Amino acid sequence: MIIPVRCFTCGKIVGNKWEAYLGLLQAEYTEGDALDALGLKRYCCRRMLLAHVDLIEKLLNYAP
Amino acid sequence: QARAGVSQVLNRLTFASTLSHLRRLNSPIKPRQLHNTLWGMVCP
Amino acid sequence: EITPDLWQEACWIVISSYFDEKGLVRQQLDSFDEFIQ
Amino acid sequence: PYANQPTVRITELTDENVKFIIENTDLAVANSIRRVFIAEVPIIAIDWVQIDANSSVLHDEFIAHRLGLIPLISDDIVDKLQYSRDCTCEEFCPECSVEFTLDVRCNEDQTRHVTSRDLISNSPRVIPVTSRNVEQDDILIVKLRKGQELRLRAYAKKGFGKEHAKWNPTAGVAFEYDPDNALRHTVYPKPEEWPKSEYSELDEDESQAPYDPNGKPERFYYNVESCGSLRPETIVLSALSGLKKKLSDLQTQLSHEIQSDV
Amino acid sequence: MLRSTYCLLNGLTDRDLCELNECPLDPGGYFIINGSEKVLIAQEKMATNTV
Amino acid sequence: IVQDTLTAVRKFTKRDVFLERGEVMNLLMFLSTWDGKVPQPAILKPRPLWTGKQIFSLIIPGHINCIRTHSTHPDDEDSGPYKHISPGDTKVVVENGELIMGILCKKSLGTSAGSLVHISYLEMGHDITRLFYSNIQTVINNWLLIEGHTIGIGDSIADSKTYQDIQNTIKKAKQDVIEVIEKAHNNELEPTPGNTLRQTFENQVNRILNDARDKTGSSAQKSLSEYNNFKSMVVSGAKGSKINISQVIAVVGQQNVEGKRIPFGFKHRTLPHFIKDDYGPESRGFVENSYLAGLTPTEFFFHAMGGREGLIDTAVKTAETGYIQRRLI
Amino acid sequence: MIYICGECHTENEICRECGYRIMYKKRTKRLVVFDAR
Amino acid sequence: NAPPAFESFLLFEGEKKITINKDTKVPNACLFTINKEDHTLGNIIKSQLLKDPQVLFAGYKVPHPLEHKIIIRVQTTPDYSPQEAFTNAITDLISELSLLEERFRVAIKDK
Amino acid sequence: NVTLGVPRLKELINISKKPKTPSLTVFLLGQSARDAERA
Amino acid sequence: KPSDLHLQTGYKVERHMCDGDIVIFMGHRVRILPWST
Amino acid sequence: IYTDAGRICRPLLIVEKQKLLLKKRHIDQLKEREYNNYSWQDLVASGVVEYIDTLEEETVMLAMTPDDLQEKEVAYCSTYTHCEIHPSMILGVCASIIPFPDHNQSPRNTYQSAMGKQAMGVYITNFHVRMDTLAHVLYYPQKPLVTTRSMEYLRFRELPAGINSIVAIASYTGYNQEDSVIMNRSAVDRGFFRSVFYRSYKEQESKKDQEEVFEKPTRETCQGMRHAIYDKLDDDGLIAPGVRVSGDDVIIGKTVTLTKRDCSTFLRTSETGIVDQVMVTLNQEGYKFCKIRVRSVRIPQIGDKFASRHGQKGTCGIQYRQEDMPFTCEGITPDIIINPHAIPSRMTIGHLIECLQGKVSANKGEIGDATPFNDAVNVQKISNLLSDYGYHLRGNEVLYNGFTGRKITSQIFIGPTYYQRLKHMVDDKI
Amino acid sequence: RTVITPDPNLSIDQVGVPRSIA
Ligand SMILES: [Zn+2]
Ligand SMILES: [Zn+2]
Ligand SMILES: [Zn+2]
Repeated sequence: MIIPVRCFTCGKIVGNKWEAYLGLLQAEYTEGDALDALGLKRYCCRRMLLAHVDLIEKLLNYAP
Repeated sequence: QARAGVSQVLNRLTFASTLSHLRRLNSPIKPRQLHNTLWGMVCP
Repeated sequence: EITPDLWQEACWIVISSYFDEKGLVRQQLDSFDEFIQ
Repeated sequence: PYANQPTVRITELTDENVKFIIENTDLAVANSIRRVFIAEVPIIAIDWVQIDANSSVLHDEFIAHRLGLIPLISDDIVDKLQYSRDCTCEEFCPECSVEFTLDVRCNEDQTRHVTSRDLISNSPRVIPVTSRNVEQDDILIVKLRKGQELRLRAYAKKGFGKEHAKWNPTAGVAFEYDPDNALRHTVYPKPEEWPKSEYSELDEDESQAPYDPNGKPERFYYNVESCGSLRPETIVLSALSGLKKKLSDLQTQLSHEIQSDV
Repeated sequence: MLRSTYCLLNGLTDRDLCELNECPLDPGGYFIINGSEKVLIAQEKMATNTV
Repeated sequence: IVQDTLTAVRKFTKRDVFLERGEVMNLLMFLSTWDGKVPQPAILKPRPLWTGKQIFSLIIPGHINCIRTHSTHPDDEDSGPYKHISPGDTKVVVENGELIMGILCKKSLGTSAGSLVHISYLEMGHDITRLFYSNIQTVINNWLLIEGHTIGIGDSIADSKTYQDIQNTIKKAKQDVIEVIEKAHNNELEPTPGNTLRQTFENQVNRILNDARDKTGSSAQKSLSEYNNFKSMVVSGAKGSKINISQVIAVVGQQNVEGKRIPFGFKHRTLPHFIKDDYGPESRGFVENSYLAGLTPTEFFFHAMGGREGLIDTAVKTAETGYIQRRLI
Repeated sequence: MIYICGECHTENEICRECGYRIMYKKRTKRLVVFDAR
Repeated sequence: NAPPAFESFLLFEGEKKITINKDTKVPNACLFTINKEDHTLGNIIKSQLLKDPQVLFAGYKVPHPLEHKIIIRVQTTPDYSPQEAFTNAITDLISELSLLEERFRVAIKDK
Repeated sequence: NVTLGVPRLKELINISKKPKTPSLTVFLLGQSARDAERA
Repeated sequence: KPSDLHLQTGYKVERHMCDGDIVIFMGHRVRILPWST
Repeated sequence: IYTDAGRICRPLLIVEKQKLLLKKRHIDQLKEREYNNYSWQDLVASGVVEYIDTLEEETVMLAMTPDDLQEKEVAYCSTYTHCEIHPSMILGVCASIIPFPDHNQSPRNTYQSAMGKQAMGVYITNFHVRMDTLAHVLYYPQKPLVTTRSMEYLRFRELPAGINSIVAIASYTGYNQEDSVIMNRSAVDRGFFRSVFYRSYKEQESKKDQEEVFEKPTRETCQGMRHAIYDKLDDDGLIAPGVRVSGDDVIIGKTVTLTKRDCSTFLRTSETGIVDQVMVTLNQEGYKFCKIRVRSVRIPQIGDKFASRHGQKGTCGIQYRQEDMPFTCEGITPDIIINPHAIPSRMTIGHLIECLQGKVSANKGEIGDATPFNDAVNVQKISNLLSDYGYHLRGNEVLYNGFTGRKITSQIFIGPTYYQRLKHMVDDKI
Repeated sequence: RTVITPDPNLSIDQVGVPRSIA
């Protein structure tokens, strides 16, 4: 739906690293380096961005 | 006197169900073992 | 002219063109479309 | 028949990470400090949520979840508050709660992101984290298009982690002991393929220290990383006082069980 | 049948389709009957005109 | 007796396992029938270590006598020397309710003939045996938090000493099927009396595909290491069917429908990838590959057919034996 | 007793301005307390 | 229904923290029952009761890990009481946690 | 090919008059029993 | 109706449940472990 | 010759006496599909592919792969007429979602292909407008870390069906008895598998002549009704959205006019959710109508049934804590513990490779490859890509204990694996 | 009527009936 706050597994906040991740994939950065620049060394936290689906974009089209 | 079971009601669970509810055959009743002419046509 | 070992990404191009055009439920959009035609 | 006399050596004290080494203790006391960090350290988080106007595409109990997990800056007023069930008032007084407020609507054309910088507190000390003044971009809650509005009050109780896990103060406490395997607490089937760890004193040739026929461990290598609510150092000081208080909730209470049998 | 050349949906692009509260990923191939959604399953028979 | 307990009884009751001093104070805390008095351990030059067979002697309720043989015990081990010693530490001997030797398994803790749980229903009653379950359902269920018993994928890989030799069988299996096709395609095979040249061709070739299915089946079980976690769930006998992990490692084997290797569907060609007159060792179903190495996209279809004939019979044998038993009553 | 339309979004008691016949119920006025659990 | 979460650490009006009973099997031994605690408090007191040489059986168990109620069992030698072990084993741990806190605060002031 | 299992066990519960696989095992008496040419 | 809270022997009271009671499948014995399973 | 309606046929490539007719100058024009409109309708017409039915396949010669089956070796056969595109297209919709389906014992690819229908997920992106009964929707669905190259065409990135989970294969305190799973309650607190379940209600007002109208029943003017208090009903007999309904209170106060009879429509199942939306329309005939969508969250309790993509459906035994779940050397405490004994007799070694591939692909930073017959991903070079980051190359890892802090004598096999929460819930029956 | 779930801390002749059912 949207990026969750706080990776469930270890507890670390990861919910603000999304709009700094779509904007960071405009440049030439690989995904394997797009996350370490954000400071995510566990593979608990990295599965919450690398394999995320942000579906809130497709729901911001419909009328209220 | 009719052949019922046509026009089922559609699943909404997964969207992989909604797909594979639409790509579906139905035998009319050995119709149960897996025949060799289902290479390429039907999922085994 | 001939692709020796580039075949892997080659065969997933010609399928991408397939499910663009036909898709997954065209078997009821050919059949029911031909019944009203 | 008496206690043990430990030591502490610290190798790193950055702004969100404390890594140290405690010698001269048994293992069971050495679990029981990493087991208080992720469980029994009090902290402020949101616990009472009222939405007065919701029009986002997310249902009311899905934003009310995300307001729960937002960490809050709880450096000062944690000792200077009290819990809700030890209070005096009816429901919430300022001695035990912190009221927030959010009133954002989006009548602009462009897609507005409701972020952490729109929770406005009533007291200037518990601001939500990502407001301390590394760019540290804003924590997100909910996006909004044109014609949508959000409005809510919220309170912020003191609690700890044997409630809901939003009151976790820390990230992964990376406890670790005996990096060379000289106690043989685990048995490697093939000793040669293993990664030598972050603290092992070996060369490249051997891969296990030999056995210790009379040994039991010390040097429990803690690596306490904080989430960002507390400072990383004020966890450990507020956890040994959250364990010395609990063991002093026995010899009080044990005495009034023994001596009351007379 | 929903989205086959006679429906009001076929003839609409992607943005024009979400101004009616529809789905761009809805596959189609199901006609609504008294509210609910129905799918004619393929009933397999035996081939004609052979020996 | 659940799998989790019945496997881990093997690992609790070897010679290797020693419990130091604190862990006895837990595995005595989780009994129920215990009389408060700590046993005297075996070893005493370090910390006084307790063997796991001493504590497992404390569960066995009173004087009970039994002798069984663990499922690894070679029959040749009953010679003159090494009779009652048995250096694999098999041969369960429970004298006087105190476990003297032997590893346990399923064979001597299930409900079979001569079983140690069977004997403790013919001597001590039933409420003394229900305690014999709910002790072993705790003290090995809660010792296992010190052992764990995981299954990595390192526990399902052949070492290259046999993995290359396990192909050196199958490269000869597909040779000796070519040897019998070209022998019988020259009228050079005498029909064994009872059946024609057709049915005696199939019995001749299903002979050379169940020996290589088993010469790749005994050399795979023996080659697995002592720490290998599949071997802890087969030697311990808690999970039977030791043919269903010989398909992990070595060779899946033959497929069948109707008891016969795959019939010709299209027109003398089982799939459109083959030539006609293909009685060979792969165009009728046999599988060289195993599940670790993956399956050829032809052989994935053929195992989809052997898994369909056995997937129906289950849907039939619930309307057969669910009907005999409610009729014979 | 005030209904939001599904087409013109214009409230009314009882549609006008749209000719459209799907209403909604216009979210209540009372105070509902959640938990952030 | 699901219990509320705060019942894993609280004593409501009607429970005592500890109830003490004797060992009717073996003399000069005893038994406890801590209400609403878990392995954090259980494993420290088990371990410190093993350093005392006049204690022969220090153990604890939780019966079901659903609700929290620690059972602790102590067997002491003669010339000593087992309600004096379980009171001295706590008061050595509070001398310990008073000794790290005076020592770990120093190792922050060297940074 | 003697049918064993459920299609035999089903058949003795109703004692079918027509066995789907009947048989008749037959032994021998004299010196014919030890030779294939006498038998 | 606290006029009718009398209880003398011979009466039949229908309590909910406790521990220790016996229920049927064999016969189990009720211990209470609070969730939904 | 068949000009016949209702056959079935599939497209194959064409071989011309030794080699293909798919040449490099074709597929360089396919690659820029935008602004060249060379999309499969010029590739049929140029005579490179060909539809082949089920009964000319009786006359044809296929090759599996153009690589190994055109290069002359010992001349098996040399008269190939066609070749197939890629031989993993023989699997249907729900059987393409299984990573490595040539590694599964085929009772388990059939088993999953029936469980793929049930596992909930975001189904259609207009559930704000819909009024279905039985609408399950997860909070935070994730596209899988280990994926097939035909998920893209099955549309499984814009609409996923589950959350990953750090899963360990261990025996433990014992609540995993061969089809069970120990969760982590301090991960469930952060929204792990936490989902909504909608609901709907049909209510035909029908004038007939006993007729009935939507209204509010006063208690002492209408006949038989329970003690369901009428606070929540509005001025006309409908609940405004945003009013929490409890178990068994009146949602539509319909009265067959007789004094009057009573035809309330109760909240069944006593779920205690929130009324979320009420629409009021006409029917087909001209009678007023109303639909109501009472939503409820459903936190994953003990009971609610989970299953991977690799068969082996399981329950939820007990919910431990981050406090208690066994931690790694680096503070990882797995979300889910599955039993060891569920491996060698259910027989899915797909589950021990997906669990390996997600540990590479969360450190290589690239979403992995698990096409069925890819021939380039065996478990040797999954291992040696794992070994270039400082782990053990069979995926093993030293957990510690949960309660004591003792190092476990053996290792534990950890790694993220995509789990699905099914609809066989424990709150659908209580 | 509800699910059975495994639980090795009950003496065999026991069942855990939850308080919404008892
Ligand atoms: Zn993480
Ligand atoms: Zn207050
Ligand atoms: Zn309108």
